Amino acid sequence: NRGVIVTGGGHGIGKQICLDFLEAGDKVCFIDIDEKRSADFAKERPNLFYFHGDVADPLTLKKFVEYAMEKLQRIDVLVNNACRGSKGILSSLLYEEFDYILSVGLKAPYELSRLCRDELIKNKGRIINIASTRAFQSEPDSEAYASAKGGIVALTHALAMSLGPDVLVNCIAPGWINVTFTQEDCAAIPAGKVGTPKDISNMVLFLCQQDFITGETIIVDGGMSKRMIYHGDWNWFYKID
Amino acid sequence: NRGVIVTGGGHGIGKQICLDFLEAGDKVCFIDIDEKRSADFAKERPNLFYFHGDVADPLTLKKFVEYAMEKLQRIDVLVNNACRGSKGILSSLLYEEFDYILSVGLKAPYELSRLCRDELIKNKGRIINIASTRAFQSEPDSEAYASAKGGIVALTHALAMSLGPDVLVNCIAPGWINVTFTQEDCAAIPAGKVGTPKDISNMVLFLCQQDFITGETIIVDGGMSKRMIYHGDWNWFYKID
Amino acid sequence: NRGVIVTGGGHGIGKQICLDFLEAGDKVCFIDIDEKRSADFAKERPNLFYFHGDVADPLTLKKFVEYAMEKLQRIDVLVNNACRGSKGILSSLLYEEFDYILSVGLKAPYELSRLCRDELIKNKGRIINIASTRAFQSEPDSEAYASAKGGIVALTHALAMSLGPDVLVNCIAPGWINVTFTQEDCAAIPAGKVGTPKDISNMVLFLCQQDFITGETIIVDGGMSKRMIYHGDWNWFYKID
Amino acid sequence: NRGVIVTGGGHGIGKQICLDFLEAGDKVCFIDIDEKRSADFAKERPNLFYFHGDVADPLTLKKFVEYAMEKLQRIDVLVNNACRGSKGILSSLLYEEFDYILSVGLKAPYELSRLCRDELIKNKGRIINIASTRAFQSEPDSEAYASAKGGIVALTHALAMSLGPDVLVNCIAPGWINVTFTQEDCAAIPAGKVGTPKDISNMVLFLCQQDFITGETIIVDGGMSKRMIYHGDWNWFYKID
Ligand SMILES: NC(=O)c1ccc[n+]([C@@H]2O[C@H](COP(=O)([O-])OP(=O)(O)OC[C@H]3O[C@@H](n4cnc5c(N)ncnc54)[C@H](O)[C@@H]3O)[C@@H](O)[C@H]2O)c1
Ligand SMILES: NC(=O)c1ccc[n+]([C@@H]2O[C@H](COP(=O)([O-])OP(=O)(O)OC[C@H]3O[C@@H](n4cnc5c(N)ncnc54)[C@H](O)[C@@H]3O)[C@@H](O)[C@H]2O)c1
Ligand SMILES: NC(=O)c1ccc[n+]([C@@H]2O[C@H](COP(=O)([O-])OP(=O)(O)OC[C@H]3O[C@@H](n4cnc5c(N)ncnc54)[C@H](O)[C@@H]3O)[C@@H](O)[C@H]2O)c1
Ligand SMILES: NC(=O)c1ccc[n+]([C@@H]2O[C@H](COP(=O)([O-])OP(=O)(O)OC[C@H]3O[C@@H](n4cnc5c(N)ncnc54)[C@H](O)[C@@H]3O)[C@@H](O)[C@H]2O)c1
Ligand code: NA
Ligand code: NA
Ligand code: NA
Ligand code: NA
Repeated sequence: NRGVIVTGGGHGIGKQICLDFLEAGDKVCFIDIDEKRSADFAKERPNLFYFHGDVADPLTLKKFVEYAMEKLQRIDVLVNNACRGSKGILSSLLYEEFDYILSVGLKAPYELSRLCRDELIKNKGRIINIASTRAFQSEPDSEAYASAKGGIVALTHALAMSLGPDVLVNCIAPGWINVTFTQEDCAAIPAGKVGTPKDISNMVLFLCQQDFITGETIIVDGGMSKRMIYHGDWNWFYKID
Repeated sequence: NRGVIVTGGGHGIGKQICLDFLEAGDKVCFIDIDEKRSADFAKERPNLFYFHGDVADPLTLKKFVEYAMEKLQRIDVLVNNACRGSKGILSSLLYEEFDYILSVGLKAPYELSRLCRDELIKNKGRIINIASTRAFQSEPDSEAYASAKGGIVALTHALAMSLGPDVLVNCIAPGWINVTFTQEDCAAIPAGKVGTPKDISNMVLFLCQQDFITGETIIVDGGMSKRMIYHGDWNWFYKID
Repeated sequence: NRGVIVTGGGHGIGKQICLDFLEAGDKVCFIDIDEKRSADFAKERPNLFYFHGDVADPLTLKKFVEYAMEKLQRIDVLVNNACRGSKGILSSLLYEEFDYILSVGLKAPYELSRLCRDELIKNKGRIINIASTRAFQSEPDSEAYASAKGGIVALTHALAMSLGPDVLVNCIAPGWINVTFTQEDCAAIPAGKVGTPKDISNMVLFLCQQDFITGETIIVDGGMSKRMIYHGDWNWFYKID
Repeated sequence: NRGVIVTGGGHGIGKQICLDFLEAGDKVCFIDIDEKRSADFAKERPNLFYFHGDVADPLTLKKFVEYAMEKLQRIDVLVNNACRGSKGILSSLLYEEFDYILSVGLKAPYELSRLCRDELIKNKGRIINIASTRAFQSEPDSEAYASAKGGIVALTHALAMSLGPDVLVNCIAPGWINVTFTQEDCAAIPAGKVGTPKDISNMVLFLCQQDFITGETIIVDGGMSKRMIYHGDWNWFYKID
């Protein structure tokens, strides 16, 4: 049926997204840097193809898409999911390392969209970007991650406006998703549980099926970002170390 | 097997929401001010119950919930959908009429949530509020509608933080939904079509089934609000009369 | 040389706003429900006029504007500041009391803007609404306050789009402003202090002097709403009781 | 008094910011790629120092800050203003060119903040980032610009959270600022005029003086982004070419 490409499909959120599309009857090709885990994931699942590589490398991206077109023969959906968090200004994270985070989290989604532009337009496809609530609020020392995620939230509406009406483009901003808890861990989140990869993949598949939502970023974080918190009020306390 | 209550269920978005829950196998009780249309809607649909009334009147809201509990015996989902458009400051909309808009669009959602509080908590239920993209951008002379819609967007995260983790509460902000077009009408929307009630009801039922989204407002407007528009650029033109 | 009207001008933020305009050389007329405090405030300040009344009552609003036009002879600036905190769904806040909060925080700003419409247009004036960060995030049991504040944020862009280019209309959303602290109280706020009325009045007078900002809401909360908080991380802890 | 560094200070917004700080009695060092214009700007203004260079180059950034410390002897304010727009996915903008835009608009602000971190903390300074309303809405073919601007909006709250309470960090998102008009050009903007560099520099200096605003992005666009626009309504028309 559909040809689907996923970045970072070897584990966590990306893995569950791959499974969901497989279950929906589609063929899936994913890129990931973790060779062993990804190869196991693809083993004995004929409709799941793995490409070993780093999305930070533009040359690797083109080879990936070429490989995907060979295995899928069509691209209907691009899921931009790859990313690894890091530190920031308090750690004095170096320029080159800040850059690498942008390469993985921001340049890759653009370049993949660019490589797949004509195919997605022809197939009237979908692009789904995975961001984070870190695009909107910050903990200290999160500069690189925030920059990449802020960037991808904006890239989402840019792509939506460039590629509409043929391609619809949306973004999901997850909160705490368990990809590996005390009663405080769970109670502190308004929805009262820690998120799961399925919470994200459900929204991915749903968004891909709609045709009147584009350019939007949807927050899936159990309500954490909506919780107003002041020290000493409603169960929350700041502790000076 | 859910008991579902919907406001403004006699037509348009509310009507489609009612049908979707019915199709899902739930029982639905809806209130609406348009009696003839609403009675026809309910006729020969045993699991669909109609209550005639104006949600602006608090007494009617209490009687409505009492009726619903009698017909449904349980309330699992509350959908706040009822609202009517209005004018504003340029029409010099009277105080009492501004108030009326607030009664329908803001007070009712709160009062219904309050009346159903214990029932929803007990049943681990859901609340879905229908707002509008008019909460975030305005045309001239829209003060009443904007105030009610802005209010309901905030009421959503307020209710979410009060009732979590037992009840999850979300909001959908529709753009242009045809509840009744030129080539320009459709082309001007990035998604390239005018919206339909099904676009909204799909999101309503999806949100009710999730358990890691709460307090959020999701924009469903074909990308219209994400489109940057300046006169003379990219096909848009301002015309002085 | 401006005629300025302020609601809730007898204390706290409103009071400081009044003083700032007086210092700027303007004449100020303010309404407030606290008579003794407000009379003292006005005493022996010839350019400061006090009108006793509850902004919840539409008749009082009209009489208030009439008084102001008699004392000021012209209205250049309207500052909607009056509001009182409340409870919500967990306290089962009654319908009539929820309504009252809306009367003070949402209906009054609209009605005052409506009463002053022609005067403000003629004078190329300004409207400044005081909201709260509670428009965007919630603590439990805050439904009434959230609804009014969310409403006023939207009312702001509605009024801006109706009255532009003649009248510019903006909103300030304060965080914690001391209108009356532990080491933790101050350290928990990223800016490292509790806010003061002057922090708000500075922005009020600044916004009135600009001519390229309209419809916006500016957050003045020492960065509190931008702080991502998860239990156990970066000095924050959730405590179950 | 204060030591101020500005990127892109040779023309437009950056130039006006430099002038404003000079007028305030501070010493200003600015980097710019346009040598002739920048040298003229600095000519015979003893407190204004020009450094020729491209902010895209990390080595140039370090030399710039070293030069600035030599001329100013202290850094109290960092204004991240440099940026040049480009195209995007419809032009199939190449990876390397997308990257360059990120280097100028996103990497530079981070690296400069990083280089000046200790100095700004010691001096309890300020960082002001210049973004754009393009961070929040898009015209077609704007991917690179959107990505950089979205990134810098998020970088702003990240820096604010990392460096508070010692350094406050804010962002201004300009709309149409004339740095070089028909009656439609002006009437189409709700505030009824095109923006000027002074509209931005006023906000820069104001923000630098506040101490209870941090992590915030302020929109200065004459209300354009708040205007709801649908084809055929309220003077706006989409034309299919
Ligand atoms: N997990 C969370 O709490 C959370 C929160 C917010 C956002 N996110 C976002 O979710 C997405 C997936 O993250 P996750 O939580 O599943 O992380 P994860 O580590 O569990 O999985 C990410 C996958 O991507 C792969 N990967 C990383 N860098 C790569 C590269 N350069 N080239 C190719 N493959 C690479 C990894 O091998 C891994 O399999 C990311 O974009 C992340 O920013 C996650
Ligand atoms: N249609 C759109 O383009 C659009 C856009 C944004 C938001 N919305 C929102 O969608 C919701 C549904 O509106 P719609 O577009 O379907 O309108 P609609 O006219 O098609 O239906 C609204 C229904 O509510 C009923 N109703 C109105 N006022 C009532 C009251 N006071 N008490 C009881 N019933 C009442 C009407 O009789 C009608 O059956 C509203 O909340 C509206 O604000 C719609
Ligand atoms: N103080 C904060 O931390 C904070 C935070 C967010 C928003 N705000 C907003 O700031 C504004 C001012 O509040 P404040 O903090 O200065 O409170 P405050 O108690 O210090 O002063 C409010 C003033 O308004 C008057 N008032 C209240 N209700 C009135 C009514 N119905 N009619 C006429 N006058 C009335 C009171 O007598 C008082 O003088 C309010 O709109 C409030 O919502 C304050
Ligand atoms: N002008 C607008 O309508 C508008 C709208 C939104 C955002 N902005 C933002 O305002 C800021 C300033 O833009 P402007 O409108 O003044 O543009 P401008 O072209 O008038 O001036 C930008 C200055 O930066 C310099 N510059 C560009 N690239 C550089 C580099 N790589 N290294 C060193 N110097 C460099 C240029 O020589 C120029 O003097 C930018 O960040 C831009 O994104 C402007
Ligand atoms: Na396989
Ligand atoms: Na029936
Ligand atoms: Na007096
Ligand atoms: Na000089």
